[PDB]
Order: sequence, then C-alpha cells, then structure tokens
Amino acid sequence: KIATTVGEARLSGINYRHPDSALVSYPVAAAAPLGRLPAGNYRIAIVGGGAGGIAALYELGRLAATLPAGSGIDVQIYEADPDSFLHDRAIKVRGLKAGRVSAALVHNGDPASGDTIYEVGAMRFPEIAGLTWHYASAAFGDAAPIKVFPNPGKVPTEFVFGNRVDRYVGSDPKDWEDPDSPTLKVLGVVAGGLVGNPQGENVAMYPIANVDPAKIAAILNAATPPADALERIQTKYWPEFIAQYDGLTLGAAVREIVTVAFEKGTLPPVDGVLDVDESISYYVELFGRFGFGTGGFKPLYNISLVEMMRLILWDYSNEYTLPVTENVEFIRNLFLKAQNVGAGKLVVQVRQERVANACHSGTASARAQLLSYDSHNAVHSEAYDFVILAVPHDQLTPIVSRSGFEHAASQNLGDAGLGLETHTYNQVYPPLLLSDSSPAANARIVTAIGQLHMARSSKVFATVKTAALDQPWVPQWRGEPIKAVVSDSGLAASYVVPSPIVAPEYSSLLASYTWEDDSTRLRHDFGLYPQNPATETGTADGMYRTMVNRAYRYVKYAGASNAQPWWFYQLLAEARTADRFVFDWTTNKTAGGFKLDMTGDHHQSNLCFRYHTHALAASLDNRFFIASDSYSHLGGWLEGAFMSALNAVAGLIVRANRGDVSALSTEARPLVIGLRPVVKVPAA
Amino acid sequence: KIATTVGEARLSGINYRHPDSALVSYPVAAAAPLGRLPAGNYRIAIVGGGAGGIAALYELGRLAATLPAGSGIDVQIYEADPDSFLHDRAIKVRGLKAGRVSAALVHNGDPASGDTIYEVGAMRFPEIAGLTWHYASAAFGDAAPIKVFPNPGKVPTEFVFGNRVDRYVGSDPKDWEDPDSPTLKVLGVVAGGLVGNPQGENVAMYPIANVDPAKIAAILNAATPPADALERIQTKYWPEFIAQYDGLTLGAAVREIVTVAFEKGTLPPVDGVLDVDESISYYVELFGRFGFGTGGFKPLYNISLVEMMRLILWDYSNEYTLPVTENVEFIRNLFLKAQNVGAGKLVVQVRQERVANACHSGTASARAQLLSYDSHNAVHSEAYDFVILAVPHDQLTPIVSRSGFEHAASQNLGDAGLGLETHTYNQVYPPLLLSDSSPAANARIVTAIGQLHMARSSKVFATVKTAALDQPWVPQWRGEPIKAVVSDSGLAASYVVPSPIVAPEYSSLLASYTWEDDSTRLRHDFGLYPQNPATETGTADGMYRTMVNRAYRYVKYAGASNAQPWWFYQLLAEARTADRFVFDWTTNKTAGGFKLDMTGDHHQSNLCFRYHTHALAASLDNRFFIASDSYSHLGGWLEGAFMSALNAVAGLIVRANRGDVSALSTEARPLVIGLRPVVKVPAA
Ligand SMILES: Cc1cc2nc3c(=O)[nH]c(=O)nc-3n(C[C@H](O)[C@H](O)[C@H](O)COP(=O)(O)OP(=O)(O)OC[C@H]3O[C@@H](n4cnc5c(N)ncnc54)[C@H](O)[C@@H]3O)c2cc1C
Ligand SMILES: Cc1cc2nc3c(=O)[nH]c(=O)nc-3n(C[C@H](O)[C@H](O)[C@H](O)COP(=O)(O)OP(=O)(O)OC[C@H]3O[C@@H](n4cnc5c(N)ncnc54)[C@H](O)[C@@H]3O)c2cc1C
Ligand SMILES: N[C@@H](Cc1ccccc1)C(=O)O
Ligand SMILES: N[C@@H](Cc1ccccc1)C(=O)O
Repeated sequence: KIATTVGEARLSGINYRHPDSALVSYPVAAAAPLGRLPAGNYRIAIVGGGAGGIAALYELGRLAATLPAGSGIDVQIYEADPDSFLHDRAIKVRGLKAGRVSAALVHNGDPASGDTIYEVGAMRFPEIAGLTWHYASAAFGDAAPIKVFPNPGKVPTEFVFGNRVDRYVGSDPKDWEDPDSPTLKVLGVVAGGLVGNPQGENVAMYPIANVDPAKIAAILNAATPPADALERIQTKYWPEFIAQYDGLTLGAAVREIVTVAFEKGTLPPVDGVLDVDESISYYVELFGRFGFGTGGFKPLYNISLVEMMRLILWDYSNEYTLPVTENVEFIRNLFLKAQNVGAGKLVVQVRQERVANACHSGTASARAQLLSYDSHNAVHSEAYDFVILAVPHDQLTPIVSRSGFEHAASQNLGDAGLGLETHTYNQVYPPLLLSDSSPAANARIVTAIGQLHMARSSKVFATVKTAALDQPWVPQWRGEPIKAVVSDSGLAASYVVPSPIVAPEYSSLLASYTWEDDSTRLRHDFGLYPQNPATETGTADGMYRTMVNRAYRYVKYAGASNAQPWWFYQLLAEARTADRFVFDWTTNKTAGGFKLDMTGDHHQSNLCFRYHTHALAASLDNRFFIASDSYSHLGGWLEGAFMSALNAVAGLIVRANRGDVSALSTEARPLVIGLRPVVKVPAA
Repeated sequence: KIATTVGEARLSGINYRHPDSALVSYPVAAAAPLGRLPAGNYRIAIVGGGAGGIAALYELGRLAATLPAGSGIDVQIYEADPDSFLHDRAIKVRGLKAGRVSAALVHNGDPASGDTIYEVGAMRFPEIAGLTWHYASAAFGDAAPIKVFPNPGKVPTEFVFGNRVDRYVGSDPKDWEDPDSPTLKVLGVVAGGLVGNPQGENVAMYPIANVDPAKIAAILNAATPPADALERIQTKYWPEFIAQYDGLTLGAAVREIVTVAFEKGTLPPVDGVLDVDESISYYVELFGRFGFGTGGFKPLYNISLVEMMRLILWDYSNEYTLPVTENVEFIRNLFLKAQNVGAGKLVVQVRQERVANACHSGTASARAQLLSYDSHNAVHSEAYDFVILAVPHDQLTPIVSRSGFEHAASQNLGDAGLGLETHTYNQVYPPLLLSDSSPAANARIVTAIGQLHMARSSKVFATVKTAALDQPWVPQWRGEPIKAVVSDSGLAASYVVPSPIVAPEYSSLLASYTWEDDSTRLRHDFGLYPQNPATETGTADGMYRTMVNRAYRYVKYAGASNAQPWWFYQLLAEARTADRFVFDWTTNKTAGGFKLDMTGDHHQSNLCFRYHTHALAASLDNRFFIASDSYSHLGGWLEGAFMSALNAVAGLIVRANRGDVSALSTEARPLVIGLRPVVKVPAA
C-alpha cells in the first residue's frame, strides 16, 4: 500500500531498527523527551543550523520545557551560510537553505509568484525513514499529504546503456516495453543475489545470520521481535557480516552474483556473441547503470557491500515527498517548533559566524570554547557548558584537528594562515576528548573524521513548460509521458518534476543528477563554482548547452530502421534560456554531497556513530558532541542527520548527569547503552 | 646501483615485462621499426599531441623511413590545447605543455632567465620504466645525466599522522629518529605481506603462482627467464591472481595484513587505551598516510589490489628525473626526432582544432572520418586511411560514443548542443568498430572507455628561496634539511624541489600534491579552475593562504614540552607572495589526472589495452586505434601512454596488411599475438 500522509509513512517505519543500532527504534526513543537535566541555567552552543543542528535544538527545547522554575537553556546557534533560513527571519537562494536541504526559487521578479523550485540537495524520503517522518509529523502533522517521489520506475522511464534501451514502469514484465528485456533479467539476478526472499528458500549470496537479508529486514522492522534476536544481530550477526564483507565493494559483489548466474545459465551470452568475461562484464555494467530504484549505482560501486546492505534492509528506494513547496520549510518549521516547545525555558540566538576552532580550556565552570569569525572576519570567543558540533566531516576537521591531542599549557588558536586574529587559550585539551591519558585515543577520533568519504555530487537544473512532455517526439507509456531518464550519456539520471508551486505550467528539469565519477566527468563544464549562475539574474547557458550536447547521440530503437538523435536532446533543448543552473556540492564548503563508506570505512564511521558514548566516562568530563549524517550509518539521508542529533542530545543528557544513564528515559537509554562504548576505560 | 644516466636507466629496465603483457618486453619490441607497410601514400590522423600521440608519431616515422620511393605517410596531428608546445614553433605556461606533461615557468619579466619550474603533471620516472627510458634515449642520448627524484625517504622527511610524528631518511632504522617507531613496524608488516621475499621462504599474503610477488618480479625482469615461465604468467598465473583479487581493494588488503599481524602480536595495542579494532584501524590508517615511497596511498585505497600489485612488481617508487629544465622538452624532442627519423617520408601538419566526432563513412578508401572545430569554432571534416585516437578516456568519450553501435544510413555529427555546425555523413559505422554484426560488441568498447576511473589530482605550488631551508626553524636530519613532508593536514604530500634552472637560488615549493579525496577536500578553496592564477601576471595568494592555514596546527614533538605551531607553517609562509599557484586536473578537460583502476575495472581497462587486436579480423574494416595511458595497465605513467602507442601502431600495421601478422617484426609480433584477441578468428 502506498502511504498518502505523513502519519501513514510515520507509522510504517516507526519500529525499524538499523543493524548498527539494532537495539533501538529511534522514533520510539524520540517519542517523549529524551531524559532529564539537573536544575540549572545552561549555556549550550550548536554549531550548524542544518537538519542535525535543528533536530538537536528541537530535542533541547523538549528538555528545557521539563526544567523546574528558575532553570532554563540558552542556545547560541552558529550558522556561517549567508543563505540560511536562520538569517532571513531569476533564481533566488537567499533564505532557502538549511545546509544540504537547499531550494532554488525560479521567478520572474516577484519571488512570491514563482515558476518552480529546484531541490538542490535533499529531495526524496524513504517510507521507512521513521525518524524523518516523526519529525515531519512534528513540523506538519500526521494528516499532511505526501506523494510518491517520481523515481525511475515509479513513473514512465527510459533507460539507456550502451546499445540497450528500455521503457518501463516498476518490475512487472507486463509493464516493460520489452518483457524479455535483459535489463529486467539482470535486475532479478542481482536483487535475488543481494536481497533474497523473505520466505522460503534462501537464495541470496551474502547471508546475514545464515539467512537472506530480506528475512533480517522483517525482524528489524517487527514491533516485537525476539529481543534476543535484536541483541544477536547487534552483537554477533551484523558484526560478523561486517568482518566478512567490509572489504568487498558493491561492484565486486555484483560481479560475483552475475558470474554465478551466468555459469548456471540464468543469464545468456550477450548478443549470443560476447565471450564469457565480456558477457559478465556487460551485465555488471548494465546493472550498474540501471540501479535499485533511484538510478544507476555504478558510480557507487566502490561503496562497501556493508553500506549497500544497510540500504537494502531499509527498502531505501521506496520514497516520498514532503508536504511543502520547498524542503527547507521542514527544517524551518522544526526550528520554530523547538522554540514553541521550549515553553519559554529555551532562549535561542543566531550568530552569523564561522566557527574556526573548538577546545576545552581554562578552569571556569564553562570550559567548552568556540572561536569564530563574523562576516567581516572579526574574531569572537565564547565558552559554553556543552557544545553540539552539527557540521559534516570536512567542515568539522579544521575545528577539531589543529589543537593537538593532549594537554597544552597555552595555544593561540584561529585562522592564522588567513591573516585572521588568533585567541590565546590556557590549560587546553582537545574538543573531541576521549582520553585523559592517551593522545592516540584523541587522535583516532580526529583522524577518523578527517578520512571519512564525502561522496561527490552535482545537480544541473533548468525550467521547462510541463506541456513540453506532450511534444510528439516525447515517448509515452500507456499514454503518460516519460518523466525519468537513466542513461550512460554522462547525465546519469534526469527527472522532469512538476513545479510544487501550484497541473503546473512549469516543471523543474533536473537534467543531470550525478554522483562520484559521474560528477567528476562533468565538473570541467560547470563554469562557476559551486553555483552557476552565481547571481540571481544570470543563467548557466553555456554549461547547460554542454549537457544538451551530451544528449546529442544517435539512439536506435527496436524495430526502427535507423538511429536518430535522441529525443531527450530535444527535451533538454526545450528548457527556457533563463534560469539554467548547476550546483556542485563538491566545490561547496562541504567538499561534497554526503558520506558514503568505502571498504574499510565502517571502522571510521562507526567510531563517530558511537562517539557520544563518551558520556559514560564520568571523570572525563568531555563537553562536545557531534551531530551530522557524517556521524551516522545513513550518510546522504536526513535520517542519518536526525539519528546523529538524537545521539548527541542523549549523550549530552548523560554527561550533564555525570555519567548517570538513568537520567535518560527508558526508551532513550539504548541510544547510549546499546552501542559498544568508545571509552573502554574508565568503565560506566 | 643508483642509475646516473639515461642509458643506465634504459639498460636497467630493458627486459621488464608487465604481467598483462608478460610475453613481451616493449623496449625490445621498439628496438627496430615495428613492421612493414605495403607501398602507398598513407593519410593518417593522430588526435592528441601528448606522450601517446607523439610516441605513435615517432613509430610512424620509423615505419615511413622504410617505404620505397614514391611512398610516404602524411600525418595530421590534432591538438586542441592552446598551450601545447606544438603551437609554439609571472607564471608562463604557453608552449610548455604536452598534455599532462605540463610545466609552469616562474620568471620576473624575462622568460629566458627564470627562477624555477613547477612540474604540474608528470615528474618522477621509475628506473624500470624501460620504454620511457628508451624514448628518453632517442630524445636526449644515453649519456645524459639523471638524478634521483627527492621522494619521501630519499631525502630527509617528516611524516605526520594523528599524534604520530616521524623524521627519517630511508628504511634503515638507524636513520629514523625513533628506531622503535610504529610507522616502521607497520611498513615492514605491509611489505612482508604484499611483496614478500625474493629468496627463500614465501611470506606474502597474496601469492602469484604460489610464490611471493618479489620472486615473480625477478622473472619478469630477467634477460632470459626459464622456458615457459612468461607464457604461464601471461595465460595462467596472472589471470588467476586477477580472478582471486580483482574484487579486493588495496585498503581491504592492508587491513587483512594488519589484522593477521595484530593477532600474531607483531603489532601491539597502540597504547594501553585502544581496543582491538581501534588499534587495527589506527595501523591501517597510519600506513595509509605513510605509503610505499611516494607519499600516502590512503587516497588510493579503493584501487584494486591487482593495480597496486602491478606497481609492486615494477618497483615503481624507485624514480629519477629527466635531463631537462622542463619535462615537456622530452615530448618536444621526441616530436622533432620523429620527423628526423622519417627521412623525409613522413610529413606532419599540426591542426589547432578540437576533434568532436570520429566515424567510418562513405565508400572511398579513406573512410576514417574526423569532425573538428578550429579556434573560430568553424567546422572541418577530413577523411583518413587510419586514425590514432591519442586522448584519455573522458576526452575520447564524446568522439566515439554519440554515433550509436551499428550502421546508420546518415548522421548529422558534431556539437549540435553547443550550437556548432554539423556535418552529414552517409553509410556510417561507429569508429571503435569491433563487430559488423553485434551492437553489444561495439557497445562494450565504448561503454568500457566511458566508465574508466580518472583519479582526481591537484598541485599547489609556490616559489621559495632555497636558503629558507637553512633557517634554524627548519629541522635538519642526518646532515640536511627536511625537504619532503607527508601529512594528514590536508596537504597530503609536500616537496621543496631545487629549481632546475641552474645550488639554485630558488626552489619549487610543491606545497600540496593530492590524489582522490585528498584533492576533493581542497577543491572548494582553489578560487579559479583549473588554474589559479588564470593569467600570467596574477598570484593565487588567497588560495595559498588557505593551504598555509591548514598547516597552522599545534604539533607535539618528542624534543619539546611546549607544542608550537608546526614549523612547516612557517616554511609555507616563507614562500614569496608572487607566483603562488594551483592546477586542478579534475577541472581540466581531462576530468582528472590519470587512470587508476577500481575493483572490477580490469575488465574495462584490459579490453581497451587489447583493443588493437581487432586488426586480426581481416573481414572487419576498422581503421581506428587508441593510444593513451587510459588504455594501458600503467595509468598515471608515461610508460602507459608509450605502451598504448606501441600497441596502436602495431595494430595499425596489421590492419594495413589486411590481417597479416607477419608484417610485424619478430620482436613486435607479440604486441598483438601475446594478448587475448578482442575478435575471434582462426588459429594461426
Ligand atoms: C545532492 C544531495 C542529495 C540528497 N538527497 C537526499 C534525499 O533525497 N533524501 C534525504 O533524506 N537526504 C538527502 N540528502 C542528505 C541530506 O541533505 C543531509 O543528510 C542533511 O541535510 C545533512 O544535515 P547535517 O546537519 O548533517 O549537515 P548540513 O546540512 O551540511 O548542515 C551543516 C550546517 O552547518 C553550517 N556550518 C558548517 N560549518 C560551519 C562552521 N564552521 N561554522 C558555522 N556554521 C557552519 C552549514 O552552513 C550548514 O548549514 C541529500 C544531500 C545532497 C547534498
Ligand atoms: C598530476 C599528474 C602526475 C603525474 N605524474 C607522473 C609521473 O611522475 N611520472 C610519469 O611517468 N607520469 C606521470 N603522469 C602521467 C603522464 O603525465 C601521462 O601518462 C601522460 O602524459 C599521458 O599522455 P597521453 O598521451 O595518454 O594523454 P595526454 O597527456 O592527456 O595528452 C592528450 C592530448 O590530446 C589533446 N586533446 C584531447 N582531446 C582532444 C580533442 N578532442 N581534440 C584535439 N586534441 C585533443 C590534449 O590537449 C593533449 O595534449 C602524471 C600525470 C598527472 C596529471
Ligand atoms: N538520498 C540521496 C543521496 C544518496 C544516494 C545514494 C545512496 C545514498 C544516498 C539520493 O537518494 O539521491
Ligand atoms: N606517477 C604519478 C601518478 C601516480 C600516482 C600513484 C599511483 C600511480 C600513478 C606519481 O607518482 O605521482
């Protein structure tokens, strides 16, 4: 059944537990305030006003409301992005960003009467993203309507790889133009081999607990599993999967699966003519371009099988939209709701400042220091009781890695190489303080953060009349125009998304949404970085013409006598001249789009995911928590940012209670105690 | 033992055979002209004037000299780069490029009296790069002097990873500041595990033919290996290594090796605080930052083990300089020698034009078509007998991939999406024509090329007085200043290279040479793309200050209780203000620096490497060959470009002789017959 409201989606994934946190359903943990704080007047900083920082603010507001008369929380939120919604009370971006939730409003002079929205970052939300939908309910209510995201396969789709063309909806051969397609056949082989069957015989190549992944997904998503089953997944079976397969790439796993299927005769020689290795390779690459429901994962073939398996267990591709004009509205509404729930006990101030350094210093009550620069490069220093560092890993690195790894009598911190003013701190310890006695422990967390993999990504947009889809040369599936195109043209994945400002006259032509090497191949043509146009009134016309030129390819369709230039070239050219656009996340200060783990990376990302458990070590007294999708096992999803925020606040509560986990609610306790601790000594 | 001349290097590597072409020493094959051509007047195009194209030209000259009176070869060389040396017959680059062999001349107004050279691309040449040194002899003579390239470890070096600092020269612990260093221990573990022993017991973890790679390297390099050894490596043992390990990344292999050593007790818990998996991870990441002799291979951890193994067998890190002021002189000299060796039978014309399309068309004997655009964007169409496509894979894609995969009655080819004029070709076949009957076969080569991995890379340079190294603040080790710095600061690898224009007053401060994610992390700070400054008179001061600022880190050393800002900060800041520079290969039209194969990519790269064997099918009228390091098993080396050129010309000979391999010399025949063919034709 298709979910139709926020509440329907919310309930669908409410119990789902991810395999690295299999003892807890984050939505259940988040149902009530996470815990209790001692009486006091707290001074907290949140660095970053994206999904992570704003979810953390919301949870702090819920905590604040439980404080007794005379107590409260003050939060300073640092947000360097001048386009953040936090600083706002033709293509417009000002006020339309919340980090990587980022809209561009296409208008003709009056932004209150726009044509369309480009969703530059986050855009499609898994049904089983339970924490995402929990917060969407807080922001919009359960009754608010949602739509199926128009992914390849969800709407009529054209797929092109090499000489192969397909036109399809879903996976039922009755809905494919060629029901005998090799593409659909290889999908079945690769899906059988990776996911397997929820009932009956185990057919998957890479079992978890000796069974198909499908069977484990059903346990992870149960209300009342075995408890014993979740513990065994958490402590035994998922760790054993990691031990076996964290060194195996997705691309290698696809090839293994295809090889066995080819040997068995489930897949035929390609064309009847290619030799064994050529046939296997063709199928591997065909599947690579086709994907799992959101376009080709070829560019993602270097991720570990472990990372892919997380997405498989989550049924990640089954996605919806939010009940918004622009996705940034979600984060803005959560910010406003934070302030409302705090019931007067939370006070929030926004600083348009870039944090340059964090440390612990001095001997005062508040020892968590932040050094920042304002928009005219003036320096500021402030000390806090606790700090949540809600920025992704490459943005976190300069803040946490330049103070060394142990006690220092004095340091002059700041951006001295930029010629900016430094600040002297005394009796200095690193911010990410895992040990009082081991510089290597402090170095492990810093070095791990700095070597996480930020996947590269870019989006090319234009504005097109929706009626362009009705041109005679746009193909149809049962009378509905093709609205998604997945191709090896260099464009990778393309979408003709109806404007949300409304049938709408205009659509957002997401001409190219690329990852990893697909993005690298395009980057030389972008012209201006990270955004072309850099101005509200420019147009990235030259850039966009290079994308139309990539689509200028002769494509042969079955039964046709000759190839003609691809119809998609014609569609791209139908976009208006004004408002052509590219955003390159790679050349944004994030240094890419979102974390995806390579082989071996589990050790690094999982350390970050578990970092908040430092709060168990009472005498350590570390005041810094981290909150981003970079510090999760769902990089590239709001779910990851939100999970990491929940971890950070849970840890903060434990720390504020000097290591006492009974200060967490019963439901929230496993956020801390269901993970391996990052401090072995001291115990707690 | 250290080679001191071109000739000594040339003779050292003359016999070396790479494992994917184990039957043949390319230098031995290149000792005489590669074969014979029928009498005639050939019209050949070479697309690209880099190492691949120019070596191909040289080999065509050698062939041309053998043709009878009235015969000859006319070559049109297409070169789109306005800075190519081919079009030239403060920071100056004009005339100082040969593709990715690329110099920047720093001068103060008179380019004939410069200060230093930045080697922006190629810079360090393995001793056993036999074909490289063969051509270097052609260009410079055997007597010309060479120097050891000042790699980390070849000169006094500082290494920084997390809390770990090492100062060292070589691999003898006597010359490490800390002979008990964990870095030295992990290096020894990873060498034992990957390379093993040339004599006695086999200790490596990934054997070839059941023995350590060191033993296979000695066979591959032998003047006269045992009977059948090379054939068994080529057909059995190297294919078996690929089948086992091409799905294993380098990073995964390092972790496997470290894990076993940790379990055995060879590597201890890092300190008393880190758990087992944290210690293992620390060692894997420590080794990752240290490397194999040319700086950390952490950014290269996603390469297949097979790709690393190629470099191990080749002793890749043992490298030298060329006998030049600028490396481009090598390619320029080879171009001039090509014309000389042609003995008036080779005529060469240079076209300052960008090729947009290749195809076969029409009914004339010259059926190989190239469509190009000149500097006024005017279209040109020219037909040839044969074409050598000497450009790397992302530059080749638009040329070969937009004509479909079978016959077409007509096509209007060119850059129509750019608004440029097209040309109508009739009776069209794709250029990379593997089959007259299988679109999938034709698709395999195209799709393979387009999905090869171009490693990302960037270089940040500045000019510093060499005497800066003599300041008390620059550490000395074993009698000389530190001149190589390998670090996790974001800079990755840094070198203070004496100017070749001369002890020289100035040095090229290669402040940062990055690969892969290390480059991605920096890219947002480059300011202008692909080069800052974009003009001869500017300086990339703002960009460079962001690099200096990455060096502004408190570094604890054993020799002082109070950590100070890293000395390297001071050194970077000692560079002069003028002539600060970055070049980003990623945003160059190459879409990166050079091919490195991911897991699974052997299937694609090896297809490209073997492509020239199409010439064996006489009934197939394919006139196009490919010549670049992208189509080799040595992406990122001149050796790969040169091997691919040799393949291309060998294939061209066989095609010009209508499939007759006896037209190759005895020693060159294996360039074609020693590989698995890409077409199936009768034995013998
Ligand atoms: C191309 C792309 C596609 C995506 N698609 C989806 C999708 O379809 N579905 C989905 O669920 N998610 C998607 N995501 C992921 C989603 O956008 C992220 O998971 C989430 O927005 C990240 O939130 P965060 O708080 O971790 O970090 P960010 O969003 O990066 O926010 C960090 C904030 O900190 C600020 N900041 C950084 N450094 C400093 C500093 N030094 N001082 C002060 N302020 C600072 C930034 O300006 C920013 O506002 C996508 C993202 C991208 C880029
Ligand atoms: C950062 C870096 C570091 C390196 N380090 C080393 C090293 O230390 N040692 C080593 O041996 N090698 C090194 N290399 C590798 C070496 O530079 C390459 O292997 C070699 O130069 C590649 O030659 P090529 O002919 O394959 O391609 P290229 O050098 O890319 O030459 C292709 C030529 O074709 C032209 N061209 C492209 N497209 C078109 C078109 N459509 N029409 C017309 N002209 C066109 C280009 O302008 C260019 O001149 C390095 C390279 C880089 C970038
Ligand atoms: N959620 C994003 C980013 C992402 C891509 C692939 C894997 C994981 C995350 C998308 O669906 O495009
Ligand atoms: N030859 C180049 C590029 C390269 C790097 C790493 C591996 C292979 C090639 C260098 O030594 O920097």
